[PDB]
Amino acid sequence: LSKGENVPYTFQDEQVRSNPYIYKNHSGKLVCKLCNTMHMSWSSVERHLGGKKHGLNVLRRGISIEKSSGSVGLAIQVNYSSEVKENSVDSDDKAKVPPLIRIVSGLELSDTKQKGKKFLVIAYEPFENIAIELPPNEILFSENNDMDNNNDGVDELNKKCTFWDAISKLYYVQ
Amino acid sequence: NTVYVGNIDPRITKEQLYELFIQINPVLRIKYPKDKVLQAYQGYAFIEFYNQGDAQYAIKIMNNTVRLYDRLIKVRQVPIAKLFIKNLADSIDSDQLVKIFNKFGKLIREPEIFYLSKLKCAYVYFEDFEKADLAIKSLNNQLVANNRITVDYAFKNGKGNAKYGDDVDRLLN
Amino acid sequence: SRRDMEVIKLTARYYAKDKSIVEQMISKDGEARLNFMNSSHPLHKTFTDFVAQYKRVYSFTGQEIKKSKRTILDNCFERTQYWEFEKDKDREHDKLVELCKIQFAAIPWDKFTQVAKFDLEQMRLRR
Amino acid sequence: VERKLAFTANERMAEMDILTQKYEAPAYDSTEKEGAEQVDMPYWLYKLHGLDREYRCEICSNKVYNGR
Amino acid sequence: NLLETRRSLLEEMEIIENAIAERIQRNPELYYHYIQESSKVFPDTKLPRSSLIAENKIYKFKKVKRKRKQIILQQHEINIFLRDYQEKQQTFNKINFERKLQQLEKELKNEDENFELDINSKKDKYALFS
Ligand SMILES: [Zn+2]
Ligand SMILES: [Zn+2]
Repeated sequence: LSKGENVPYTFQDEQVRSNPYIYKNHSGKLVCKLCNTMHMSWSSVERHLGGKKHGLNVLRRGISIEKSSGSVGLAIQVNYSSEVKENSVDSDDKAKVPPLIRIVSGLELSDTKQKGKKFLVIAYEPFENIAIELPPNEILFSENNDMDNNNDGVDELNKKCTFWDAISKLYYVQ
Repeated sequence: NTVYVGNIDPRITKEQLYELFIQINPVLRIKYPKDKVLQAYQGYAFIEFYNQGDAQYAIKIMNNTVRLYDRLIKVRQVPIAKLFIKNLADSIDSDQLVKIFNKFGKLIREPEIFYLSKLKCAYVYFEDFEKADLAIKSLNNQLVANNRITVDYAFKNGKGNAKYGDDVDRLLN
Repeated sequence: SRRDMEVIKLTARYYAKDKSIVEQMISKDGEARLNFMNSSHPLHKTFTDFVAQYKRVYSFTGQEIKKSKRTILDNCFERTQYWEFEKDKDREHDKLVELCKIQFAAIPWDKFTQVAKFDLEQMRLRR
Repeated sequence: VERKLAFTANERMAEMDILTQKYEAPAYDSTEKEGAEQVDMPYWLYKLHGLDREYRCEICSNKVYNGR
Repeated sequence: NLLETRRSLLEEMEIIENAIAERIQRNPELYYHYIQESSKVFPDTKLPRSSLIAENKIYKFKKVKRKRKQIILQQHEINIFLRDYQEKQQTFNKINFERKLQQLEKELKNEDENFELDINSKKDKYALFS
């Protein structure tokens, strides 16, 4: 009935769940943490999920989440796969989207130890992100390079100074 | 007796807060709100000391002093007469309103000019119901800037009840 | 603006035949009148237009245009078609851009893994 | 011809009205489209919880409160 | 200078073509209608895909259907436009040093005090046909 899935106890301090709600409390019985309902058997649970009140609680949680949350310059040459693994994924899912760059402040890190400098992060869907430290307060930060044409793409940075050789898979940034 | 605290790492625990702020002063209680949805704190707290002096001293000493996980902690501290007036002249500035109504009563706030229907109207805030009684007595249905103006009480049906006179009298006293 | 127009169009008339008479005039006279000759002066651009146009009139001099009604119509239809096509390209572009904005807004800029620390316009073409 | 011929009086009259209107009508209406191209509540809740029940407090502006 | 005249001519012709092309754009029927009839008079004439005709589209966008009176109107307007065009094309067919440069540039100094904004050559034409 359970489809062989292990439903962890409430106290086990979280393998991804199917429905991330139904638990077993400190006692034996089954619980739905949204609706705060106690169910005796897994069939009653499947009737709860197929019930109307659980849907209402899921939507109310949806709204509850959606309301809150002449100089010197640098040039980088990033190379990508040679049709080695990209042969299994070609379903026009952002495949047309080129790599993207953003300047991030080190004030926020997974470890939060030291900080105080910027990073020129570069990202592509499958591959892993990449960063480059920029101690200099400003370099190559130009002044109206082109003649003010407005296709924002992502931002002034990307259109202003990036090139994506998609035929060879080479991303240049300067 | 309670002080606000902000810019808190969600990784901070009530234990760590208590250990921090007991250095400054005895802390009666710490209300450090958690989101019970995510079991994740919101990054702010309320620290209630025993008296006011400890609260003020803690505000002075601990504001922008300490960095918890590089994050610099923040420590901070934490009914009147109204008249509707209709058919005003477009030549009447709010300051001219002030000069008009000051002789009648002292304004707790500034008047509010708004257009109904085209129709220039305003709300005038007096500190006294009796001074407003003077303003209505003299100014009601009176020609200013070559325009007849009407002065009455603003609706809430309007102000000027008996309980209104009593409790406004008390708030003044 | 009749003056400016007239001088632009005149220097454009001569500039269309020789290109040597103006380059001599500039050195002979020395007047801030022809300041539009440098690509710096905005009007210069429109100049590049006029000349081209005159250059065009020199194209079929000695040749008559014998377009018929039918043909003119067909042509205007094809032009319409073109405009529609261009419009479609613009649309598609807007779409792709939208996608990009979505993904950029939707990726973890905190998944850092750095290594080290520290003309494209003619390059964004093909040859 | 055959249609009009097979009409009644009222019918033929209304039809004529239509032809007339079509004749004396602006070629462009003030109500035409430009650039419309296609391609190709908890009711019982407040009574339970006690809300939406009018109540009054004298001390604050004789204010009204919708729930206890 | 004939160059200027012939220029203005080619430019006006361009303007007209652009106008009747904009028209054919907003409501393809204008051409379609016409073309269909033409089909049965001059058999050779190539006509668009039926789908285009029906959906009233030229490429991707299907345009709003217009009423008869307007279609005909614009067709007569385009008619006079094509008349103008034919005339200009005609006159054009019938129409088609340094010391002189400075010579004319000197006379261009004439009437310096002519305070007036002049934005009415291509705008009055573009406008004259839109
Ligand atoms: Zn549930
Ligand atoms: Zn109260």
